[PDB]
Amino acid sequence: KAKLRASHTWNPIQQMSINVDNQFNYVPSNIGGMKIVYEKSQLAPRKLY
Amino acid sequence: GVGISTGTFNNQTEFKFLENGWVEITANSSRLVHLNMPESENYRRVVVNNMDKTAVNGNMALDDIHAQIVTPWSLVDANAWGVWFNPGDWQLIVNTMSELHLVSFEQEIFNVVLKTVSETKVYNNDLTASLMVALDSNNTMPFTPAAMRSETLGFYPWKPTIPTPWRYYFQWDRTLIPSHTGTSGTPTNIYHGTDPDDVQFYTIENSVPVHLLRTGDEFATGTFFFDCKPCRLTHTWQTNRALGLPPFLNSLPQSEGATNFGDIGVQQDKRRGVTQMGNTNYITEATIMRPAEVGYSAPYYSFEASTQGPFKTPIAAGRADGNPRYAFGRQHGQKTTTTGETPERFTYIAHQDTGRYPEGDWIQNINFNLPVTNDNVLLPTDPIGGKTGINYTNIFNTYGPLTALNNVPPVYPNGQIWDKEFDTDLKPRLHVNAPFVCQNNCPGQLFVKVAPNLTNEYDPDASANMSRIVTYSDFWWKGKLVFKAKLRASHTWNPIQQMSINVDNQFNYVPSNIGGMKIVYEKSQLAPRKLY
Amino acid sequence: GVGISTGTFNNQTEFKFLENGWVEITANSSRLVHLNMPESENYRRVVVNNMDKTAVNGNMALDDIHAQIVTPWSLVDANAWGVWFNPGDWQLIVNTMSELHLVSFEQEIFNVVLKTVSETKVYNNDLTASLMVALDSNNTMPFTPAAMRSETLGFYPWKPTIPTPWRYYFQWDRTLIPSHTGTSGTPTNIYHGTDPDDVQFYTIENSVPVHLLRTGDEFATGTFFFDCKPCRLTHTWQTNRALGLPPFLNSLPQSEGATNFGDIGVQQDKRRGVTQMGNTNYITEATIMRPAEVGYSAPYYSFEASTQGPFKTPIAAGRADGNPRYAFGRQHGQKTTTTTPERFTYIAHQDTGRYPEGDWIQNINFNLPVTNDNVLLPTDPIGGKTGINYTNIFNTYGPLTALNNVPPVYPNGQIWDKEFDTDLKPRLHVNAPFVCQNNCPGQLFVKVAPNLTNEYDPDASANMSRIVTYSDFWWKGKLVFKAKLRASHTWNPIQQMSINVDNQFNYVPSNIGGMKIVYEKSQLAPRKLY
Amino acid sequence: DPDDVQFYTIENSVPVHLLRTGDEFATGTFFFDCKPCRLTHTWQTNRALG
Amino acid sequence: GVGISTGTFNNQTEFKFLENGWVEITANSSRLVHLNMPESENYRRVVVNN
Repeated sequence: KAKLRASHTWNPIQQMSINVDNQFNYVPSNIGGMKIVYEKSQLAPRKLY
Repeated sequence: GVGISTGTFNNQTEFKFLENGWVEITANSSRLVHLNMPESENYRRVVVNNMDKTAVNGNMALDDIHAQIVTPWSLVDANAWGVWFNPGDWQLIVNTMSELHLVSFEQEIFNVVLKTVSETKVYNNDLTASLMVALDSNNTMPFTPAAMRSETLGFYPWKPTIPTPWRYYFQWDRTLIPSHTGTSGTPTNIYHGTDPDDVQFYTIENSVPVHLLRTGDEFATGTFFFDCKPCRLTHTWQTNRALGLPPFLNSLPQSEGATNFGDIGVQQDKRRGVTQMGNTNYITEATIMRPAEVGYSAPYYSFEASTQGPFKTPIAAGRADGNPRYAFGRQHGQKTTTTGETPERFTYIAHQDTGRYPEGDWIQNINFNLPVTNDNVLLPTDPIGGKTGINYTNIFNTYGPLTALNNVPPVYPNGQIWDKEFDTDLKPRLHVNAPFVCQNNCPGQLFVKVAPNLTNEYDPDASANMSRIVTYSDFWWKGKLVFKAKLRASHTWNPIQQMSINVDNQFNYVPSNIGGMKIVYEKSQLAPRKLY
Repeated sequence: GVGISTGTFNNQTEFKFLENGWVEITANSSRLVHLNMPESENYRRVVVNNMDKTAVNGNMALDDIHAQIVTPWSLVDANAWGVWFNPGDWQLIVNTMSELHLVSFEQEIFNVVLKTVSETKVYNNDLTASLMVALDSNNTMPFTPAAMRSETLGFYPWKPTIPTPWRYYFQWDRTLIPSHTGTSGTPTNIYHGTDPDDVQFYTIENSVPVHLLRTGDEFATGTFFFDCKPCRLTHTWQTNRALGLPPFLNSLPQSEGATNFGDIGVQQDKRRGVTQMGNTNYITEATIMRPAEVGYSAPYYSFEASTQGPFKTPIAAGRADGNPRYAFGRQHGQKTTTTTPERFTYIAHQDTGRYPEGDWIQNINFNLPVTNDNVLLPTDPIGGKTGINYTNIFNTYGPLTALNNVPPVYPNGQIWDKEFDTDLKPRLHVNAPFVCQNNCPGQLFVKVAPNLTNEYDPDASANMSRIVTYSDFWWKGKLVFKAKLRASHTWNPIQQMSINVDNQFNYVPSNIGGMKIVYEKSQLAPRKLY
Repeated sequence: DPDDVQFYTIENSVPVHLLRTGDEFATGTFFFDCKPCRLTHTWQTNRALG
Repeated sequence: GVGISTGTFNNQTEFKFLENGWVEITANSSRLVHLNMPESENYRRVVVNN
């Protein structure tokens, strides 16, 4: 059970995204080679005080 | 009462969630609008003619001939994405939604301050004169979206704004024969005035009931509920080559790496399939039958002439032709502390991936002898009409019944939201300049003017312009634009492209040390969609 | 009473006002119809082949080669504007109405009388033989509108009329390779024949029930009910240049005068706006983005060939090409007391046209004072032929095109037309303002029955011996329209149609009783596109 | 290009039934809404109209 | 179970005639489908380049 976020601030926040570097980590090779690479979990900033 | 306030400032973009994955996005917005009195109180027909620039041969595209009624009314136009959503809100919208309906739109004006100036300068509040406001609910006046000229309300809530002074096109007739530099004689370049069958001269005064607001009263625009179709925040990557079942690869690779390609194991002329080519045995990925045509070629940089002068043909989707280019000022994205009259510009290179690459076309004979000879193929390098630059793709149209197209994407912050459907008996299928096309009616324009503060001496008999006490207005506008939006789902193993802050774009989204700010353009259709 | 009328003659136009500015217009119309008996009683498969005129090199466009089934029947076709309105009511309609709906329609036949000739010529009545009447209610028969040939019923209420001898096309196959004057030899120009899969021979007797009317009875139609979309009696003037917000001027004119033009203050590369040109910084009225395209270029005077020979490509709009030209006779508006057709070309106010001599395409690089090699003008020979420029082969129809339905043409214009029974249907028909959504009213077919002699036998190869016979009958129809009254949104007046000093003598008859109906514009008032 | 990558897998996208020798799988009745396909052809070129 | 059949082969075409000149064509079809195991159990990404 999870809550959805809200855009509290003017600026955008960091988000996970496929780009030209990590593209082939998420699709199989030409002889069936797959892999799973680590993803960060706590991207968005939060106000502590 | 003068001393009692009449509203509340609001810019909160509320996100109210619903069952079945729908979200009611509620973009409140409000601005301070500064209005001076008109330069002249009279409607004035004006004709522009840059004959000096246009008469030079080869400068045909610089034709700026037009006739217009310069009007003593200012337009308050909130039809632009930057007026409503901030960069964080647009990040949330593009990354998490999938579709985006237009639901409702209303406005109001409150806290009207009216001021007069006397000579050093001394400012005094005027508690007697009033602001004139008019709402064209029936859309009797000509429709004039300010987004195309970059004169909507400013995007920063914390900076005052100004409304654009309204004007609209008269009729005119003009012909301009085209000519290249070094032609043998001056081409026909003349203005024929205006024909009497097409004359129209509208006025705010006789078209719309005008409301008068002193410093102590409000005006509220009622809710207008749209009928618009869903705008889609996902893009299609499939051209014609990637529709249907791929060919079966008999011999797959046996070692890793890019250099180890698979191979189809069957000779070209002994393959099995359907080809729409009735005199050849070759089944190839180019020749194989597909359901229909994704995208279409069009004559790029083609100008056609009509009664009112020459204009460019619009292309629905581009690859550079077709890709729109937006030029705009400090209110609408450029850095507020930059010095100079040069607008900042970008070209919106869309992800929609439907357009054509015109350097890769060719046409060849019906006989289809395979290693084609020079006489039997027309390449994009061959002249047309002896012109080495203008090859055949500049003339070539392939719009047909089998064409499929996507609507134009949103362009944040300068793009349009809604645009009125034409009055023709036959509609255009899409509009190149807005994602939504309001069909039956489309929200009423709000025109504003400072009422004439006449001097103690006045005579209608005089030929000179009426003398008025110098006067300007500051009024607070508020509007609320409601959207319904569907949240996306993860249909694939891989993650999708998502907007993110990074080290490169980090300083566009926070203010500079001297308080400057900018709003950098922003891709809308990020996630891929399955066309088939 | 046999000698007393079975119905009442009527031509009076009835206007009735409904709520909210709606109005109902009942165009009552009645005509006397004269009908001679058929030249032959049999259907004939006639083939036309003007090889003599076509065979000369360069007369490709003069191909009349076709086949048709010449029937013993005749058609009563009231599908034209002049049949239902006189100049006064059309003037009032086009000056006071903004929209026009086609609502309902009915016919009847009354006061039928049948006569025969004896031999000087002595004319006799025959109350025993019958007129043959049939209405194709189910639209089984081919739809053959007579307005295209100008063979509808006469527009004058008081003169007699005659119905068109009815015929329909029969499938043929033909090739005509084009040639120019000076081609090296005779081109291929032959008539193949007809194909077995496409043969279609209809007959009135087998398809529709035929009523055998005699004097003292009538045929009347149940009123047909249209559902067509409204035609609009107001033209739109705005091309793409006059769409959207104009630019603001930093220098308004300081004094009145024709030569005192206003001026934009900003340099063309330094302006603000949106242009659909990724690699060009100049913002101009030609280059600025517009919501869509108004009108479209199409290849003009282009002829395309299929199985049944070459034909001209129709164009939905025009600026001399594109605009329709009519050629009509005495029954349909020619000056009656004159002894060639009379002609006009409808230069309508609809606009949405193109001016081919002003178009050009230039290279994508857009070196702005464009050199010769980087622009293709309408002066350049395509294919080496100096008369054919690029606009002859140029099509700009696309997803962004917006067009207006064709004007009505008074008095010779057709009112309605039959929607094609293809799967994908055209957006408009270029020969009628209304298109029947599912069915049009049935075609009314008439014929005088065989008045045989005592000498008739079937085995004789000669045509059957028939007594000389004709018939005279009165046709009536009632067409109901519905329309919206216009409103004066605009300050200045509109171009209303009115009698002036030049055109005054066209409305009144001559001293010898002649008359004419001149052509009248339809979409007079202007209208917003936006 | 990374913005167009789409890797679909049958395991992650649909429920998968296991059938041993002795059981069935019955897809429910799917109902169409397609337009009528016509088993007749139109000979009339432009020249044959009117 | 193992030895109890779970369906009936059928390839009849049944023409049921309704009123007002309509015919409901019930096209049945049945095939014995042979299936080998996959060549390799991994999803593969293969480029053809001639």
